[PDB]
Amino acid sequence: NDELLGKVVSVVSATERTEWYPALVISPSCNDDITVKKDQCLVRSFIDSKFYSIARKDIKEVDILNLPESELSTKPGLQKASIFLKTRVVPDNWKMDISEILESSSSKDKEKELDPEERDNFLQQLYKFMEDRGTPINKPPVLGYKDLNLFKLFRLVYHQGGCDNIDSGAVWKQIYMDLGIPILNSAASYNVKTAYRKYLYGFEEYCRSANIQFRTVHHHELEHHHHHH
Repeated sequence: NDELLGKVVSVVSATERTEWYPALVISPSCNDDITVKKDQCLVRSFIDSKFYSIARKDIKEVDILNLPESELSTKPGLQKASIFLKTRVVPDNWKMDISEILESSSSKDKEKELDPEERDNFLQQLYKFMEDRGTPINKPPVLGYKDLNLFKLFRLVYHQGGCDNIDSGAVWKQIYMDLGIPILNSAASYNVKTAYRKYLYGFEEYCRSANIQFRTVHHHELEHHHHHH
């Protein structure tokens, strides 16, 4: 059923396929202390361990919410999975207050074409996933004393080719500037880099590793603007 998609999988209790605990296949680049070996995968258990390295032999991928509720409800790990997943891995079913996420997030009613529905989805997914990885939103997206439109920064960076494609501090500056937040000084360059790197690092890592973010912007050798030296 493909574990490697970065979805929820069953991590069994080594021998018991009966009792297992679901986890999410994630990038081991999110965890510096755990490191992945070729036979193992990096899974985040929403129910138990936030980062653990387990061999793919002990991992049987499954769509937890696809399984019968009688099965789920009898095994707490499977049940909570059903609960946890329905609110963060399925399209319509993603629900958290979009206004708690930013402020209001302008999700009142939508502008087609001009506004990407992906924004709301992304904010929602990131907020859910932020909490379950042990690096939750302890501070809301505000940057430079004002509301930080998280998806704008994502879109902006993505428009620069992606953060994997960002080599210049000028870009972090430019993305921060596009939000309309006063760049002030280099501390704000720090701010924006920190923001993207803590809030979006998971999706970033996955996005850049699975080749989603990649544009001609960073497909060059020489620059048109020689860097200040």
